[PDB]
Parts: sequence; C-alpha cells; structure tokens
Amino acid sequence: QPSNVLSMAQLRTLPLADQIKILMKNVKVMPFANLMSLLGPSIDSVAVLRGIQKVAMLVQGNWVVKSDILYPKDSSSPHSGVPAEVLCRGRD
Amino acid sequence: TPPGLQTDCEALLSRFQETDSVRFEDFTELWRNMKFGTIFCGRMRNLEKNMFTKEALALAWRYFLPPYTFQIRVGALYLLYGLYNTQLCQPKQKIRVALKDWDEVLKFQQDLVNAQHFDAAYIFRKLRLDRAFHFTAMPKLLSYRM
Amino acid sequence: CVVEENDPIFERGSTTTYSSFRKNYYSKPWSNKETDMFFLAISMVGTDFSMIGQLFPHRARIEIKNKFKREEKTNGWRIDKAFQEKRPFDFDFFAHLLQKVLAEEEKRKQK
Amino acid sequence: KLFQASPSVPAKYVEDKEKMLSRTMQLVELANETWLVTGRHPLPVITAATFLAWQSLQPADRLSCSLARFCKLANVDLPYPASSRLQELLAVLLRMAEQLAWLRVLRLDKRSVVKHIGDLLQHRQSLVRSAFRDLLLPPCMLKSPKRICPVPPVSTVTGDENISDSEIEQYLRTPQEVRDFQRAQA
Amino acid sequence: PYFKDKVTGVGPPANEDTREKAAQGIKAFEELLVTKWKNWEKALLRKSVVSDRLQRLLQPKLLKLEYLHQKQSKVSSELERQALEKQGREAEKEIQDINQLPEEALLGNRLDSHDWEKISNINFEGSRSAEEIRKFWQNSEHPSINKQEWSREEEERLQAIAAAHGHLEWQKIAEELGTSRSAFQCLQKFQQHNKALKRKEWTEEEDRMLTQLVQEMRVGSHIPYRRIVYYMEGRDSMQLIYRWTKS
Amino acid sequence: VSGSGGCNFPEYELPELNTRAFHVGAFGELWRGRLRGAGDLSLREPAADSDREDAAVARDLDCSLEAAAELRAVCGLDKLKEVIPENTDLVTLGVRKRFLEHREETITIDRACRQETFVYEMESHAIGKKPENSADMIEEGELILSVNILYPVIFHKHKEHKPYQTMLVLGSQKLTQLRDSIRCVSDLQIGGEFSNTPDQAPEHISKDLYKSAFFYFEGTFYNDKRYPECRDLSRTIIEWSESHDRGYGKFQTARMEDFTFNDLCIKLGFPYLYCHQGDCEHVIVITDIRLVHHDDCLDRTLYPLLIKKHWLWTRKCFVCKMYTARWVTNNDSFAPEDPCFFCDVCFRMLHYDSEGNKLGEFLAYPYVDPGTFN
Repeated sequence: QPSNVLSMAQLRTLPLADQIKILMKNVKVMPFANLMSLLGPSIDSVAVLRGIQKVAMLVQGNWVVKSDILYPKDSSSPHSGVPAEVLCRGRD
Repeated sequence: TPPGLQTDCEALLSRFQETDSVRFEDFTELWRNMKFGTIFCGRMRNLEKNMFTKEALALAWRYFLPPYTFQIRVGALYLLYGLYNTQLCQPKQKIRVALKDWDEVLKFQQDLVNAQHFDAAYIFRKLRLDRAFHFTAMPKLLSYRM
Repeated sequence: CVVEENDPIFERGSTTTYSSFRKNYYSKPWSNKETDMFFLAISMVGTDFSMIGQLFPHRARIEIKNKFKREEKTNGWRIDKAFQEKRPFDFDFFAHLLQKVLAEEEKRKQK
Repeated sequence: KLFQASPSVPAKYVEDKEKMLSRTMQLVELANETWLVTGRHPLPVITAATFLAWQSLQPADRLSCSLARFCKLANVDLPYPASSRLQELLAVLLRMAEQLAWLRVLRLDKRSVVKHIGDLLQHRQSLVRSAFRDLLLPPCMLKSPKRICPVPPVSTVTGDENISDSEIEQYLRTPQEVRDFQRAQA
Repeated sequence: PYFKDKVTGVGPPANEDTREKAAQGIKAFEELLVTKWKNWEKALLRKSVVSDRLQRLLQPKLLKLEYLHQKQSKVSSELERQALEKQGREAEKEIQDINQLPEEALLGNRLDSHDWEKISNINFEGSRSAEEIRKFWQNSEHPSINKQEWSREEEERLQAIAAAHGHLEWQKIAEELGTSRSAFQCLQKFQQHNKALKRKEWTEEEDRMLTQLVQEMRVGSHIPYRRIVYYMEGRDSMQLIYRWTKS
Repeated sequence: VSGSGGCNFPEYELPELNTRAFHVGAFGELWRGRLRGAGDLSLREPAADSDREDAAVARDLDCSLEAAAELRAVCGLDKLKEVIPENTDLVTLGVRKRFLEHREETITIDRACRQETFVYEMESHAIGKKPENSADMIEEGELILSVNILYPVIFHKHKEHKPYQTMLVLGSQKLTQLRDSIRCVSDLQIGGEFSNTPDQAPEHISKDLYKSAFFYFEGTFYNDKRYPECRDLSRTIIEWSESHDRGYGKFQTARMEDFTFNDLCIKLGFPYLYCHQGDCEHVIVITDIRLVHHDDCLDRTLYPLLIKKHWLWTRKCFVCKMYTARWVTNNDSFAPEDPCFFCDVCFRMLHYDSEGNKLGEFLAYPYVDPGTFN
C-alpha cells in the first residue's frame, strides 16, 4: 500500500514524544541512559529529556512513568473496579 | 478609488478627446491653459499626500487600458508621465501596472514602430528609462475581509 | 445508459414513514366578482354542472360543484334569488366577459 | 439517531436514551391526560414531545434549533400538524408555569419555558388539576360560542297538497333556452 | 470575515497537540476575556437567583404535600383523616406565608450556598461563567451595597487601614472601613485617588533604558508610553509624557 | 508532485475578488524573461552628453534627434507650477479646501497621525539599505510577495476588518524563514501552574515545546521536519478528510524545508491556512507578487520586515490600573473577579504575606499579554 501491540519499528516510526510515552507505559522503570540507547544516538538528549519529563518522574535517579499515563481518566481497577483517580493517588 | 481625482482625470481625457490626435503641441497647450499637473504637495500630512499621489497614479494607469482611441490612451499615459516627472513627493511613487499590461505596452511599441505617430514612442521610451513602472497582478490591493 | 440524467434522492428513511391522506385536490379560492359572475351563470343556466364547466375553462367542474353545495348549505336566499331571476344565454358577450376576467386575474398576478 | 455519535450529527445534539425516553413518555402522558391526543393523530404529538424533551435536556445550545431543523438532522419526515401540537403543548406548559409560583413570577414564554419543562413534570398532577379547575377543544370552538347549535325555525307548512303551477313553469326550460343549450353543446 | 479555512466547522478533529494544549494549562487570552455586564443580564441574574431560592424552599414542601396526598389516598381511616387534613392546611398556610414574604429577604445574604453552574447553564445559556456570576452576585448585585459614591471621607481612612493590613487580606479592609461596601470598589477608588509610588527622580540609567526602548521599539515620532511604563513600575502616564517629551 | 497546469497570467475568476490558480516560480521566471531589467542599481546620473544619446537613438528605431531635442525641453520643471492652490477653475480643490477647513476646526497642528507615521517609518526602513556582506546583495528580479495574516480574534470585527500584521517574503528563500518570522503571541505564551513558586523562572515556553506547525495551500500540506520533536497533525487531518466521502479529493503532503515560495501554487486573494500549536490557526492571504527594486530593501537578510503592524491594547493590572498585567489568576478569593489580572508588585503584595507565604487558595498562571512584540 496488551499495550505492546506496536513493535519496535512501528514505535520508531512514531514521533519522539509518542515513542517515549509508549516506552514508559510499557516498562515503567528504565534509566535515562537505557532510554537514550533504545531511542538511538541520533536523537538529542535535551529532546529526550523534555519528552520524558512530561510522562515520567524522578525516583532515586531512575525514571518512573506517571500514574495517569498508565490509568486514563475513563479506566478503572481491573480487580476492584475503583475509579482511576484513587489508583493514581495510591501510586503517587 | 479617488473620487475627485477620477473626475479630474475624466475631464482631462475629455479635453484630450477634442485636442489633436497625438500632437505634443496640444499637450503643451493643455499644460499651459489648465495645467493638469494641478496639485502635488499643497500643505497636508506627509502620508496623506503620499497616498493621494499613489491613488492618483494607480487610477490613472488603471484607466490606461486598450479600448480607447489614440487620443484618450495617449492622454492618460502622458498624464501619468507628467505626474511622475513632476513628482513633488519625496519618494518617487512608482506607477502601478499589471503583468499582462507589460506585453500590452510592448504590442503598443510594436504598433508605434509600424506606424508614424511620432513623439509617442519618444515619451514612452523616456518614461521607461526613468524606471517608473512597478507591475503587479491587480491595479489595486485586494483582500477578503471586506 | 443514463448519462447523469437524474440525481439520487436521500429520502425514504428505512426506520418508518407516516401517512398523508391528502394528495391532489388543492383547490383555489374564488373572489367577489368571480362569485358574482358565477351566480349570473347559475341564473342563466340552472344546476347542470356540465354546461357550467364547459363555459368555465379555468375552474374545474368539481370545484364548481363544491362551490354550489357550499352556497346551498350557507346562502339559500341568494340561490333562491338567482333561480327567480333569469337571463337569456349569451355567448359572445360571455366570451368578452371571460377575456375581461382573464385580464383582471393577470392584473391581480401583477399586483 | 441522537443516541450514538455519528459523523453528521455532532456530539452536542447526542443525548441520553433512557432519560430522553422517560421525558417523552411523561410528556405524551401529559398530552393524553390534557386532551391533546384524543381526536388527533398521535405521531405528531409524539414528535413534538420528543423534540421538547431534546430541547429541555440542553436548552442552551438548542434555543435556535427549529422543528424542521431537528427533522432534517434526525432524518425523519416532518409531520404537518406537529407544529400545531407543539404550539398547544407549549401553551399547556405555560399554563402550568402560571400555576407554579416561581415561574409565574419569572414570566416565561413559549421560548423560555423549555428550560423549566423538567420542573413542570415533577408535580404535574396538581398543576394539571388546577389548570382544569380554572377542557381542551379545537381553536375553532373556543371562540366564545355564545349561540351553540342555534334552534332552526320549524317550518312544517305543507298546504293542502302542493303550491301552484307557476313554480313548475319557472322550472320548465323555455324553447329559447333549449335551443341555446343545443347550439352550445352541438 | 471567517477564520475556519481548512476545517469549516462541521467535523474539526481535536488532535494530539490540541488536547495537549488543553490539558497543560496554557490559556493565552481566549477564556480569560471579559465582557461588560448588561441591565437585562442583571435582571436575569436577580430573577434566576430568586426563582432558584424559592424552588429549593418549596420542593421539600411540595414533596411533603405529595406524601400527605398519598396518605389520604391510601389510608381509609376517618379518625386520622382529620389530622391529615389539618396538616395539609398547615402546609398550605406555610406555602401561603412563604409566597407572601416580600421580595427583599428571598435574595439571600452576601455569602450563601447556591448552584451557580446550574443557574448559569439553565438561564444564561452558558454565556456567563459560574465563577463570574458568583462574583457579580457577591460584590455587585446585592441590595445591601452602598451605591453612593465616596463622600471624600473614606480615602483618608483606607490609606491607613490598608497600610496597616499591608494589603495582605481582602475582606478585612472593607470590614474595618465599615461603610457597607465591597473591598473591590474600595481599593479601586483608593488607588484611583492616590498617585503612583514615584520610584525615583531623573535617574540616568532609567533615562538611557528609555532611550534604548525608543531606539529599538519606536516607530516614527509616536512613542508607546504604555510600553515604556510596562518595563518601569511606579510611574504615571501624564507626568511621564510631559517629562520625557522634553530634554 | 508537479504543479497545477495553468498559464502564468493570473486570469480572473471572481469580479475584483481573486484570480485562478497559477505557479509562482514560473511566474517570476517569465516575468524576468519578458524584460531585461538591469535598472535596479540607481546609476542614472550624479561633458559629452549629446553623442551618447545620439548613439543610443542610432540603435533605437528613430536614430534622430528631431523629436527628442524638442520633447526633452518640453518635459521640464522650469515650466511647471508653496503657492496657494487657488484662482483656477478646479473640482478637487473644493474638497481640498473643505478638508482644510475641517482640519482648522479641530485638528491642531500636524499630529494624531499615529498609523500614518507608522506606515511612513515602516516603508522608509526599507529604502536604500545595503547589506553588511557583499554576498547578501539581492539579485535583480527577485520575487517579493506581500502576505497578510489573520491570527487573532481580539479586534474590531466591526471596522471592516483590520486584525493583524502584513509581511513581505522573498521567492528564492525558504518558507521556514516565514514560519519563524511570523510573530505569534502563542509562541511567547507559557503554560504551567506557578502559584506556590511565583519566583520560579518559566522554562520551556510553548515556542520550544509545541514545535508542531504546518502550512496548507491548495490542498498541499507542508509539515516542518527540521526538529526531532515535531508531530504530524496533518495525519489526523487527512484521516478525517478521507474517512468519509465529503467531496474533498486526495491531498498531497510535503516538507517545509524542501519547498520554497516559488514551488507553491497559490491564488492571490484566496485564504490559505497556517496551523501550529494544535489550534493556533492563521488565515494567510497572499495579496501581491512583485519584483525587487532599488527603492525596496536590497538586503536578503532582513526582507521579512513587516510593511504593516497592527496596534494592540495591553491588559492593565486590575488592582492599580497603572501597570500592564503579567499574571492571570483563577478561583482566587482575594481577586475581585474570576478572569482576573495582576502585575508583579500588586500580585506579590496581595497574594503573599510579609514573608512570601501563599495567602489563600488560587490558581495563578503567567499572563503573556498580547502586546509583547510592539
């Protein structure tokens, strides 16, 4: 012509922001060096930092995905059915 | 369009309609008796005078189109010539022209070459050498916000 | 083959449709002078609607019958006076009055 | 099709199904109890009721929408008397507003009562009761019918057996008229 | 004119950048716009508040009357029917007194609980925000506010009261003024009566800064004195004009 | 993708509204071809003079001085009419005297002509300026395009429409330069909540964060691919346009760093789109296409200097009404209104105590006033 439906090539073909968002939603734990190595050396470190600061937080030097990225506003707990806001508060 | 200047240009063209064909003697007689170079500076705001002369030249060149006899056409063209050569505004306002108007005046030059309306090619060549023509797509400015 | 002769219509919702019950009649009302000349034609002919419809080209015989029934139901004294009065059948002057009525309705449409 | 967001209809026109159906049911019950569906077609009243419900569920964005516009958006053949049914139902709602306290002080109208239609259906029982205290009939009958069914003058004058022959003669067609009719229908 | 060239407005899709702009909080100048209030808008606000209050007061009474009617229609006893009728007439008299109460107390105090979003989306069709309506009703649409202008006996008191308060609080200034007005109007009139703080007197550094401004952002002869004031707090338009125009 | 097949001449389509489709590069090429130019140098004149013009006419068609010697004497200034324009039968002089009287009535000296002086100075800024480097001299015949822009809603929808700035662009230069030269307020706008940390310097402004931007001319989508943080909203746009048979044909997509103004296919007087930051849309109206001249700016470095700039009123601080606002507060109890506005000093002295603690609950954001460029 799960959340891991997109492969590595389909991921790389997406913008840097979407790439970082998907990588965080998938792994939820990854160093900045590992993120840079996975994204590629041709991408700017400042760009990767600006992309990860919006979808992750710093915990003991490592980066952890935000809670709202994993639990959208319309989602709920798959085990108890509580709203996503409570899950986000608990994860925070 | 400039209302009073439109009427003035129409009156001058009506007088040229009764004058001789292309003879510069009658153009000099007109410049003597009525002085079609009536007003350029007077005493008014700088930009007001500038836009006054701008609209004058724009409307004159717009009126200078193909259909008229050898009197009206020549009258309009050399009214423009005089207005540009007696430029009392500090910037020399360029006469606004259309794209195909250049090919039109080229065909007019060809007609003059294969004709004997003397001094017409001369005045037009002097005007060209004076670097007066600035060409566009429309004889005025147009938008969509009106 | 139909060379783009007709246009598709986005009608007939598959959901449902309702009824109309009123299709064609859609009569046209009369006027004062027209009612006057109609009473004149009544006095001149009678109740036979065939001749009335033949002499009235622009109004339908069914409309004439409806008007006559309405007059019989509402204004009986007028029908009685019409049947009392009588006029011999005129053809040329009647056609002249028909042309006059045509001109009058043309002026009305102009207004 | 105001239940699922389709490409044509934006999301603003999309409304809830259950609530709108309940509102339409309340409105059509009010119409049936106020003598609006008796003698008239029911589907125009149903259309007017569902339209009023769709407007009351969000009066803000739908204050300018018209009946024809709603029919075009919903892809439904607009009934002819639906407009008259809507005008009568809105008059009934204005009467209910006048019965109520705060609405009669607000002095609403047939265009501003749509936002309070919902409140009118909260206690419509006593409202309709008082409205009937202070019958719904066609407009052609509520024009002050002073002389209802006027008694016609009984005329049983029969004479002996007939009247005369002058009427027979005036009914019979003259030879002149016969010849004229023959010439005309020749 | 129209500003919808590409997306006419029938199916404009909310894209990723658009939703990110909406979720971040970058509200440049669109929703922060303010439109002057109108007399019919004031009347509508008052009418809506009165109607909401009366409806919230009557709804419990209407439900109680409905319960009494249900008891009447379901209870076949005659001894309790007298008590039921007495209670119904009592509720009727209560409603009558509520309706007879003058239209002066049903407006509520300055700070009372209401449903601002409900009133807005019902009456104002969403044109006026709930917070704007709340503010307009709390400080500009109350019959207890003194519409009389300052009688030259409030500025001298407020210049000391607000000075003692350090401008740190809103309600205390008006409460200490005690003229039954709103702190907004009070501060507005006080700051319109007083003058600027008068930063300094003929500072060469500020003069050269203004010269750099007149050299970088000036066009022709007109000078944007408001642009000049923006980068220099503590000045006033007329004095700055008369001073900078010369020397 | 090749350009739309059409004649270079801009044939009209609507009366006094706009012309039909045409190319820009071929337009300029034919424009330069149909004449010789070599006149944009200002070398007319600062001795043998008759023989030079004699040789010139010898190459011309007349090769004689019979008519020239008389016409050059006739067309002089010593025989031309300072003096009061009166004592002659005229028409426009009546309107002139009426305007003079109306001026003497209320207009005082020579002033109150703000926009007039603005236009004067913005036109003089491009008169005979030479480039710093010799390699930056604009070649003769370069296409100059005038392009009005309508970004903002904050103006007079009543006054015939005069919303926003107008730019000049060079043909041979890239569209990315115009993109970066458009002075949008949304680029300076900054997002984020800073009520608890008011002294924190706002970092990563919208200009740096939302690098997504794309032009739209005659169904052609030019998306900027210069930075690795630019998304593609044209993807969703095409998805919407193709998900239903709405009558819109297939649209082409291209890069903004590979297509210049010459390669464009535009219609003078027709509105095109420039959409960035998701919803920040500018209506682009390319009005005039003209060649370079010695009186215009001959420096390629500063051509996009605007010929027109719209005045904008700054939002003043609601508290003092003496300084321009810099912060916008929502859900603030101490604020008089909901869409409120404060300046630095007023915000500090109102929303914070003597030590700087946040007095009361509210939501404060950096209010970038629209009047920041001028």
